[PDB]
Amino acid sequence: GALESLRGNADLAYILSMEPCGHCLIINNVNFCRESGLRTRTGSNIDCEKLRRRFSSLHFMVEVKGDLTAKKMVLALLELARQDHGALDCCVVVILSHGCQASHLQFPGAVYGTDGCPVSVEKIVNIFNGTSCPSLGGKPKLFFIQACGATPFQSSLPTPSDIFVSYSTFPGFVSWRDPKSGSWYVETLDDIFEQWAHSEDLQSLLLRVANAVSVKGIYKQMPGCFNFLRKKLFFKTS
Amino acid sequence: LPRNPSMADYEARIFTFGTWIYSVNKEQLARAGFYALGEGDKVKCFHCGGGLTDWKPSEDPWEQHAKWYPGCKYLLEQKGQEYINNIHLTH
Ligand SMILES: [Zn+2]
Repeated sequence: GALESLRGNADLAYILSMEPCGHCLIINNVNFCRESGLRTRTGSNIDCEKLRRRFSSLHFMVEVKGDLTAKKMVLALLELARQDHGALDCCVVVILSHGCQASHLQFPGAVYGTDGCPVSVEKIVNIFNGTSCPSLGGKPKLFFIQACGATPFQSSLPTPSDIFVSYSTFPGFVSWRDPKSGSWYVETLDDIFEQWAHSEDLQSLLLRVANAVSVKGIYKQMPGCFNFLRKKLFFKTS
Repeated sequence: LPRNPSMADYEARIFTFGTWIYSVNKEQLARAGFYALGEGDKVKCFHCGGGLTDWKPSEDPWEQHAKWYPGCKYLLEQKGQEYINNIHLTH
């Protein structure tokens, strides 16, 4: 049908046929040094488990690395970028931590390591470039960040490319009074995936999320995705 | 703070499109924060500094601006976050 020829169209959708689909790194920062003044992110462990289960079922080799300092987050990301993604179709990075603003014309935002040291989303994203990781060239590089708070030139060529960043600073909990209940944004994302990943691409999934975030409040509604994918992304469902 | 304070005003920006021979409307470009560089149909935003070239016939400067530079503050100021995200969520 109309949805079947779009999912297969190698010109319109990324081909996600390999098994496993790719790596999925989840940085889960829960405990921060007393000195930073950042509160323990209780409920993050359940957010992590939800996403870990989500991407596993989407065929990604999920690795959870918890409580990373800024430097170790970078190392862990350089490590992931340094691997051979030759037999994989996609890469996923999930960061759960406290965050802060960091201006940037394409990938604004930053996240803190357990040390309260910032790591900008730009640095995180550029770790996976076509020079340090040609292995992921032309393949979707997804970034899901929960950080609780014409053509360009110079040389004409579309860049960033095949990069998708969903950056959320929505602090709400599934149970608005219980900080241990889990992140509202994570739950909403998981929920939407469970019901629509099988038939809808990433853009549509996040549009549904944005739609939800919208009737929940909105001043934040900053999952402000930075979509630089060149094709539609349909996950490989169970 | 803008990367080019001298182009913060629409009037200064439209000025640079003196002899503009391209199909993309120069008034729209200037309103969208762009100013011509003097070579080809190349323009840059006075605030974020992002540059765009090779414009298509019926291409909207604001959409292109949001599509490529979602983090521009002038863009956010003028169009709001809902606008930017929606641009990115409906390619
Ligand atoms: Zn701009």
